[PDB]
Amino acid sequence: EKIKLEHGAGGEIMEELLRDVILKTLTLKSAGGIGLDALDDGATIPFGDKHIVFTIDGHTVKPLFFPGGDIGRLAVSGTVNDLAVMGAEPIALANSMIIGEGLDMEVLKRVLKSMDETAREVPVPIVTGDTKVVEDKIEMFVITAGIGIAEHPVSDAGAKVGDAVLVSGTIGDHGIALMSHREGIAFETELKSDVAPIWDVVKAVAETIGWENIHAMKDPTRAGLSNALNEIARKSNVGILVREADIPIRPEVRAASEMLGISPYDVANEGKVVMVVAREYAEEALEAMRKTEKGRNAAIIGEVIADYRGKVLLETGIGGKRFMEPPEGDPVPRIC
Amino acid sequence: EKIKLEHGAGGEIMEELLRDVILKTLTLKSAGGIGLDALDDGATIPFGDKHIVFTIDGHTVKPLFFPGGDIGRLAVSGTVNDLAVMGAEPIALANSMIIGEGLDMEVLKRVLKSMDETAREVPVPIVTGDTKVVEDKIEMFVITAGIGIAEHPVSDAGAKVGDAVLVSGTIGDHGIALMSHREGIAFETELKSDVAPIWDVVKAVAETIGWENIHAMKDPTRAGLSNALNEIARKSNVGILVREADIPIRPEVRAASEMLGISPYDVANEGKVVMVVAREYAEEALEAMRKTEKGRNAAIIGEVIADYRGKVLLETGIGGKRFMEPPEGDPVPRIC
Ligand SMILES: Nc1ncnc2c1ncn2[C@@H]1O[C@H](COP(=O)(O)OP(=O)(O)NP(=O)(O)O)[C@@H](O)[C@H]1O
Ligand SMILES: Nc1ncnc2c1ncn2[C@@H]1O[C@H](COP(=O)(O)OP(=O)(O)NP(=O)(O)O)[C@@H](O)[C@H]1O
Ligand SMILES: [Mg+2]
Ligand SMILES: [Mg+2]
Ligand SMILES: [Mg+2]
Ligand SMILES: [Mg+2]
Ligand SMILES: [Mg+2]
Ligand SMILES: [Mg+2]
Repeated sequence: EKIKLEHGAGGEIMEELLRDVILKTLTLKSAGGIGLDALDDGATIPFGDKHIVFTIDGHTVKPLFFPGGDIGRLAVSGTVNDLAVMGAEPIALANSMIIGEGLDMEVLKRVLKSMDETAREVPVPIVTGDTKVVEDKIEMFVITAGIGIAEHPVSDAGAKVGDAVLVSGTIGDHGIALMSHREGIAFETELKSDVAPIWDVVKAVAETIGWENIHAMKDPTRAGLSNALNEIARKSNVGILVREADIPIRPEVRAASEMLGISPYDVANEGKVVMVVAREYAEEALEAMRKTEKGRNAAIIGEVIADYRGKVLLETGIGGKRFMEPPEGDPVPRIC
Repeated sequence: EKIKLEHGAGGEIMEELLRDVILKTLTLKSAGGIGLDALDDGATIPFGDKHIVFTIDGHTVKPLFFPGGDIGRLAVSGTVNDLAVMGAEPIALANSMIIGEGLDMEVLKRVLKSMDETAREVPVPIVTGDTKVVEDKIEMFVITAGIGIAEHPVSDAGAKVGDAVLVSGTIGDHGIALMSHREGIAFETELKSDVAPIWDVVKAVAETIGWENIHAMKDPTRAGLSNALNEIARKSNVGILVREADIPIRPEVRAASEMLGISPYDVANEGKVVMVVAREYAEEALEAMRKTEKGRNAAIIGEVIADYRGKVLLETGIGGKRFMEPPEGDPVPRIC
């Protein structure tokens, strides 16, 4: 048996590898809070009356620079976002770089400058790092770890029947923008990735409704909105009913996705949060998101239900329903 | 200008890149304690009356499995050791893996099993991670970040005139074992890497003499003992006088290094600590090391002096002295 590209594609195939190989081989998996067996966006560790949150992502996106972002902005954003969706204020990042021999020095400078600019948006410092250079023809991989502090960690397993399901903005932008760039699809301008840190969006909701009323979050990265909704449903042992017409999709993204033959629900987003909130606080949460720039296109897209546990239903027309199927993998190679 | 293999070799060339490109491009570099500008083994962050310590290393060693270790044992050991030489008890690791398409599943399982076994030695849990798969022909890179807690962080810049300089064991084992394996050099058995976590050694000294009497530490990884001693001297603005005959070198390592034409002082070690301690506590520190298994071959090798600031002197014969020159880079490719 061999490792396949699908094992790195964020869908069912990767999930099976994590359950059957990673979780079964590693034995020391928790430091006292949310640990590896939870397979959540990060881990938590009790510290005083708060919690340290710890997360890591490798970044292998191609090309290194793309419309709306680059591997540097992605490395900072993705790790800040995994902290944010655990309910953690980012306090420090670590920057590992693995660089291909022969890369132009200006490319490294540009990636670093983008990392710094993006970090400054949060704000969060890059306090430690590492540099390796290999003869392999890889250009560059960037691996960021993050530490945050949460007063009240938010899991991906806390959804409750009756809760509202929100997304912080348009769906499909990153993956569709990336594929469009590769394929020479563009409109008046090129479609831009949404890659950005969204701690500001999460914090805005928390300050409005309180952490206790945010029941679940995930950032819909590899394998998309569909993967994120299916995982929350599965982990929370609930069904999720989504009204398809309420999912925000940029018109240019819809058009390009049609031309590409790719579902915008199944591709990574890089500047979004899926949030599940107490029913009575749904409108306040939505308003809090929409008051921010990065959450300006936020929408309530569905609700948590007691049946179809572990499944996601898509409602269309005047009431019809079908399943939103979780992808076997993100269909966009090297999306991340 | 292009990135060269030397930029990843841990010596003067890498150091110049860190000073002239990394530190000059990043602006947010500290979270309140030791930060990026210190270029120390990790960063520190005040938390309550203690300090969170944060570090990261990428691992790109070839081959993945070698005598005495593998990329998994290396990934856990190297990051635990960077925490330990900051004075931090390891509390959590993060495991990023970037895997080449086509790698045999059994290789991944073996690396994970080695990571777990090594983590169990500390003990420290692997609480979070990431998996990416690329089509590039890389086999595997493993990137570990670590969080530790220090009551009293130890810098690489705290050496004081009069202090004793210790090493926790034999010098040159990892780099020389690796090159010997590549070149088919072996004795009755193959030379083994020393790769191992050495938090136990550091902790043993601290429990004996107190953190305040441990003035500086570094693990002598890429570019070796010479690099580590030169960096401590430079950062502390002191000279270091070393008696060459007192540096422990395994007989097989000396022989192999002669055959290879490589200095054992200039190659990475992966199970060692260089420690600078208060003069009056030198013998207690040494005894504490030698009582442990991993520190069984520890030795006092020199002393900190007021002249030759930023330099390292090697004493031979009956008193003669020359400089221990810092390498431009570790001479062993893909050592780490
Ligand atoms: N190689 C690995 N070793 C240990 N834990 C892992 C590894 N790969 C993934 N995990 C864990 O598996 C879970 C799912 O990881 P992952 O899908 O990377 O999360 P994510 O970062 O939120 N999504 P993405 O940004 O697409 O990578 C998390 O709890 C990770 O900590
Ligand atoms: N790409 C990078 N970005 C930010 N900081 C970096 C980067 N590379 C190295 N650093 C910092 O530069 C200093 C020297 O790093 P490094 O030489 O990797 O330390 P080390 O881990 O103790 N030795 P080694 O195990 O051989 O890598 C540390 O303070 C790192 O945090
Ligand atoms: Mg996530
Ligand atoms: Mg992520
Ligand atoms: Mg390093
Ligand atoms: Mg170190
Ligand atoms: Mg290191
Ligand atoms: Mg990940």
